[PDB]
Amino acid sequence: LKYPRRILDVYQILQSPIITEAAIKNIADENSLLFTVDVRADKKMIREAISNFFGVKVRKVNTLIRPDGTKKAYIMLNKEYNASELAKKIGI
Amino acid sequence: RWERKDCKPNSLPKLHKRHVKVGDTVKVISGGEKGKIGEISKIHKHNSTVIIKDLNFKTKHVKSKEEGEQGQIIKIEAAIHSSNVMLILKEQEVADRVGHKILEDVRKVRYLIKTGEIVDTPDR
Amino acid sequence: DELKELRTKTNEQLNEEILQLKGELFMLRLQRSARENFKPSDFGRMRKRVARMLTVKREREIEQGVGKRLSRKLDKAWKRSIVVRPPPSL
Amino acid sequence: RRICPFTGKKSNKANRVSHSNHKTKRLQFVNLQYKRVWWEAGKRFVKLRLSTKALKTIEKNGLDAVAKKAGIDL
RNA sequence: GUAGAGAAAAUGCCUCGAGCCAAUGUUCGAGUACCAGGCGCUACGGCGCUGAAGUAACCGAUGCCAUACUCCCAGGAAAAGCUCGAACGACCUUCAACAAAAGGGUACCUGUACCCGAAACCGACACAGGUAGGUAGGUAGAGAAUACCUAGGGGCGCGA
RNA sequence: AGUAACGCAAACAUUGGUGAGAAUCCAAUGCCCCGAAAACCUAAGGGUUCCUCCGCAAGGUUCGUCCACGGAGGGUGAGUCAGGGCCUAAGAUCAGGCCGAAAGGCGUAGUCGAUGGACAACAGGUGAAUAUUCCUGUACUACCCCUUGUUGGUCCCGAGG
RNA sequence: GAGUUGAAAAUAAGCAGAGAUCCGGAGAUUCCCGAAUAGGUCAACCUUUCGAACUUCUGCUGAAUCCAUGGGCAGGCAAGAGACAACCUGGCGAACUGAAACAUCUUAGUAGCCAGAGGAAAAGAAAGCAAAAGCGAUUCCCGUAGUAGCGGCGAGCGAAAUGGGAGCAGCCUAAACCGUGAAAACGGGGUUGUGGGAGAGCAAUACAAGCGUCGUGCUGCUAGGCGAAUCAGUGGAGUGCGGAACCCUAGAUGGUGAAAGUCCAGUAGCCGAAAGCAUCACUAGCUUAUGCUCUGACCCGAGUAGCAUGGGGCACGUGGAAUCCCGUGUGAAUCAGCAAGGACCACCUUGCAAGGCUAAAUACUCCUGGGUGACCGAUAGCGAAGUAGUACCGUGAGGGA
Repeated sequence: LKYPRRILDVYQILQSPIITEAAIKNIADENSLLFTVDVRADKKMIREAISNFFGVKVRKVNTLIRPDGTKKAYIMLNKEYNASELAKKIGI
Repeated sequence: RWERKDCKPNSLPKLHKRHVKVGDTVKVISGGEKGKIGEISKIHKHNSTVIIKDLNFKTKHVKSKEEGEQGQIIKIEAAIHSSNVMLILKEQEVADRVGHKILEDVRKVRYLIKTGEIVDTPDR
Repeated sequence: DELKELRTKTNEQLNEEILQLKGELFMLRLQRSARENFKPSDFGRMRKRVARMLTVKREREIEQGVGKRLSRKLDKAWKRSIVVRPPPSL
Repeated sequence: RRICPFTGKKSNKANRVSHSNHKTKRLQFVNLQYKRVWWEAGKRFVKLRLSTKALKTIEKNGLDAVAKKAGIDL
């Protein structure tokens, strides 16, 4: 049997996008976009909550703890999928 | 101001309980503007403070806009305590004390003690 | 206005209805970023509805008879395997 | 501990009076002692730790009685 | 290789056996970038396009061969990885492993800011104190001193 | 008593700015000082001081438009760098075992414990705050997927190292 | 029974008489560290085949002698492991001090530390006290008595019996002999005392008590409701003041612009519960013991009481030093016996050991509810009337506005 690094419920994994001008530049720059994940997340459980909630295959998940405790996840979407047009259905 | 915050039994503020109800037609009993009918509009149930309309005259001042433009004065009608309001009906135009009855149905309602009128009236 | 339907749902429909609830709630959270502000009216209800589902299931589990420890273990054997699904709304 | 398995013979709290009557504290303790008694019911020795009074007692009263009165074997 | 059974440990014979060891070296990586210098814009930063030569001799290391080597006595850590195989141990090409295409894809948590010969660290102060390690240029010099300077940084936070 | 002092004897000067206010902020031009450093990294420590925009009550031994001070937003991305997922030294804790008024002491196999051993990334770009983390190019390690074969395994084990 | 989404105001939409907010009984969830529990760990983390170790239960069954074993292995179930204000019991147990010094003694077996447990614990049903007269399990208060006594007869320590009250409550086992037995063991008789129990006979024993099965019914607790009676003038406001009414099983309290039975929430009195919990009672089961007598001579808590010796505590400091528990060694009898009656010996009187359990009166407060205060009211009262064990200080224990 295979278990997840931890039981976080999956849905609770992502919380909200980041609406800073820099993240807008990254959407328009790399096929990336930023999420704000709760602290017990992975590159497996974030890499496998976008390829199964937006229908887009993801390339990288560079995630980082943030000086106040919560976590922040740059995701690079594979080039074939283009960032801005995907964020447009999301509202960004 | 801590001396006057809402009082809290374990996460909540005690609500007191007042005879007056919203939409009530009251006479001011004693304080200040004694003897002036009114329609309550808004009950602050933790202090027993009740604003009845068009009576209490507070002349405040308000900075309106962000450039100092306008800021024309507003005249708000502020609180009055609950023990200073009795009930009146236009028919028995007279102050009274509240009461209670269990009418022929199950329900239980107000009953002005000095008259025969019913405070509860219809549900709406 | 009360939910006399969850007690009519069997286990499966109850369960997938839970997941769908959490999804649509994910979307509501998502909307806050782009400020479509109907949420306060009907955000908490969503949240405050999944709880009903969970409560109903536990009572059902209780008549049948399982210890809290056993129930906890059962929950983990279910939390462990679940795949996120897009919400029905598209 | 220094407590006989087969009787709660503890040490004794006793002050040693001197000749000027100067009382120290001098804990005073049993001569419980390493031996290896031959438990017949197994034809075999067991290694015990025995206040001699209890040793005398097993002999007078046999062993297994002492055993159950303290519940010790195996 | 064989002799006391795989494996070294010990024995003897022998091997188109004479070369093995390691930094440098060459080529690709880099027919590339990179670049001094040109011509315009500009709220005087910035960007734009172009863009030549890209080589040799000296000296030299307190990096590198390197636990080379010589000399010493006071005689210098362990256990995993990793390489060979016996009771060829449970298990067996269904669950296995190797040459292998060096072909295709995937790739776990935690730290990363800023100070760090310090005004923010330890001396209670924005304390003429202290704080492991790394890089080490020019002229004169034996030198990591000294003196004057590149790189870079500062003119010490009361003045007249 | 408005008295000593203003924290070393590197050293400031100008023009022009910003502003209600300039010796004290910004930009020039000049002078000057360190340069085995008064430079650039990095372990520890600090822990939000970093960046941007407002602010000047208190703080700064003067001043203040300025700050490491107040307010609001923002920021630190690793398969390869460091640690853990590998190993063990000093030491620690030690099942069972022994000993002891109680707590607890001694002690073996085990388990942790690196300051050490195994193990795989460099150059150039970008940009207000990150870059051996992002981008471009070329690399490397581990596990699968595909082919041919041999069927023979992996452990505990005994050895080299 | 209406308005509401905690503190302070919006903010955003909501919910509610097709019971919202809210108040009670019972539930459910209860991330991570912490006994901490899957393994490690710098706590709130990492690696995880997802789950301690100790009992217990069911199975495998090392060693030697395949014996028998215990140990080990596994699948089990889910009970012990932590916390505490003070009170309590136990173990260890000081010192400054008083003696105008100080070694016996006193502070004191106090403080503290460790170990348990309870709402109380410990003690407890007579091998007791007494004194020619009587008592009758324990535990406390009064009082005898600051007496008797002990004491470098120094400092000082200081009982008890009779007397009065609070509270009352008694039982279960070990033999002796009987029915089993892979010779351990279980079952039943047996438990009291100027001496009972093992032995011998009925006219079909009942009343009495305890407990439990679940079950029934009031009494209270955890929500709550109904609940009497007035206005005017004064002056920023009246509950005061002058005037004029009324209620009172309700002038207890808190508020309300300024103090009031008649303004409000209320109070006397009265009504009230799903459900949970309490203190009792009853309806049906087990269970209750001496209903009686007589003549034998069995057993009547075995390395224990004694003794020697070393002590501790007894109010009693080795003193004539009894009783009371302990270290070392010897080591009785049991009822034509044994222990106590302040060395010991006789006679008499009381009680009969070496097994166990047991409610109350009783000491306590981090606390909860009700009430009271010749108690404080802002350097007082809790250290703390706002993010008070906070800021701050110390490496740390700890200090602390």
